Amino acid sequence: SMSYSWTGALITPCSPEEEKLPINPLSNSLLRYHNKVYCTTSKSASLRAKKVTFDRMQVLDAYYDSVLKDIKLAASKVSARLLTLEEACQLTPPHSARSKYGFGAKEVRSLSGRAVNHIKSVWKDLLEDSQTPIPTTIMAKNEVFCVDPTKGGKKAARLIVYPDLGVRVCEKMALYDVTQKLPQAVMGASYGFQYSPAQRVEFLLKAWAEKKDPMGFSYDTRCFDSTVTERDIRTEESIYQACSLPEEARTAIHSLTERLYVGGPMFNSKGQSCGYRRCRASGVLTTSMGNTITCYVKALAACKAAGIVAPTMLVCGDDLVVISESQGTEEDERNLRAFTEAMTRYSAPPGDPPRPEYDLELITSCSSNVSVALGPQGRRRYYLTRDPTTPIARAAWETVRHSPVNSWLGNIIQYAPTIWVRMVLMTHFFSILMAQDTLDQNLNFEMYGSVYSVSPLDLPAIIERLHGLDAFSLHTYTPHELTRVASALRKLGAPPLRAWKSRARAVRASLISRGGRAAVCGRYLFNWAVKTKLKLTPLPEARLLDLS
Ligand SMILES: CC(C)N(C(=O)c1ccc(Cl)cc1Cl)c1cc(-c2ccccc2)sc1C(=O)O
Repeated sequence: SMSYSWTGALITPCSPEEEKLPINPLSNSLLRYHNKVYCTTSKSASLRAKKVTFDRMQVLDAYYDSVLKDIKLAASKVSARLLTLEEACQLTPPHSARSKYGFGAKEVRSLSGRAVNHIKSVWKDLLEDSQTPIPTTIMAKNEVFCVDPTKGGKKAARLIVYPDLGVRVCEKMALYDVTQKLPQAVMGASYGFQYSPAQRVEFLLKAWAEKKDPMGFSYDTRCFDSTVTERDIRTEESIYQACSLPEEARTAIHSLTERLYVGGPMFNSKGQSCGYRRCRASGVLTTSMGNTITCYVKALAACKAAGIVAPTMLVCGDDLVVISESQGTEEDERNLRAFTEAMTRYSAPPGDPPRPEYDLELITSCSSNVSVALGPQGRRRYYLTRDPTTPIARAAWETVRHSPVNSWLGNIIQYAPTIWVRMVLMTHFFSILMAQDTLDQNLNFEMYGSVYSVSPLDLPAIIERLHGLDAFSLHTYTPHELTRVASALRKLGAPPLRAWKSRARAVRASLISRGGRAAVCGRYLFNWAVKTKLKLTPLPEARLLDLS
């Protein structure tokens, strides 16, 4: 019932935390320098704790039972296997939090004796004990945002809850295969984490077009992880158990469910007993899959209870969008409140109350929205974009504080066709790379299921294969997109687009002078920066394929 119980001990940091940069070399233009970026820290952990701690009142109904029945039948169609200890170790990222048992990710990836033996006892313990809660560490996340004076004060840090490295590897052995198959099997096209930007755009355009009179809305659950109940989490296990699994996997899955997923004790970085959790833990293997399926079940049942007409939904964890047949504004709003009231009963109360949308460009899904622009031939071309405030705020931060994994590279790749990536991020970072003289250096970035390594000098080929040549010729963006980008730059205290356009010229010429791949990057990535455009032909793009 209560999402959390606290002892009073503080959520302590592990390393000295930095909340502001000494100098922001992106929010700078000769006579106008600013620094409105900030990073969340332990200091606001108590504030977040207060926010996520509340009573959950859950009451299900026939609409829910029905949808749950359908989902379990769909789940019975899946077969999954145990992952080999070796396979689970190999899936352990290079720097994931070390264990308190004398080893780190390095030792797990190389299968050192100490690590392997420890992992084996943890697995054996899971098979022998299905009751003893597994301890978790709770910590404040350090994430970068931009102050938004109008929308409110700085955001409190998100809280991360995760078990020891040894337990994490065992989770993969028992459930990794399931996480790669179950969501799509029960949700199909509605499973949002299966689409590339072009496919996501296509799904949305298609869903919108099939309605005679389309109406969409995004539903935002206030603190989704805190809203999922113990019942929800055991119900997730019953959905997992519907799959065809080896008895050994079933045992570990039940143990992991009763000892970890359903809840458990939390300790701060100092080892002090911090509290007890009775909701979703942010740092466990099943978080993404669990949230996605549970959000889908509740959302679909709510659609039925509210009488939403012909709903086509897209779900990304707790992020949900529903596009259906409009019944007129008056009726749509009535239907949306019924939907909300149903979601609430299912323990999925709304943060920002949902409102009907009748312009596709204004609907945000999985943090993005569809927009339109013209191709070199003058025809319309759709693409995925998003508010650039946070991506740029972080790009600025990662300019000073070099981090192992860059977010800017990821944003450039995922949003390559956007005007903000093209005029700002590409111009800025290629200028920085030439200044540091590290152009061909391979960098690591993330697309949330992996950490990739790529050389910026390979961006034109990567972008072509990912978004097509049109990514280098898009023009005539919408005023909504232009206004949003311009507003983000103001909030950030960064130079306006007209200034970046001037800068792009120099960056382009500098890249060309260097010849080679650098020249290709210049001619292709910045063809928008010169009045007399170069032609631009297909590249050796037909030589690669991505997973994420
Ligand atoms: C109207 C022309 C001059 N234009 C472009 O050619 C252009 C297209 C794509 C990219 Cl990535 C960059 C540029 Cl400069 C455009 C200039 C714009 C602009 C420039 C400075 C401030 C605000 C908007 S918006 C815009 C467009 O085609 O949509």
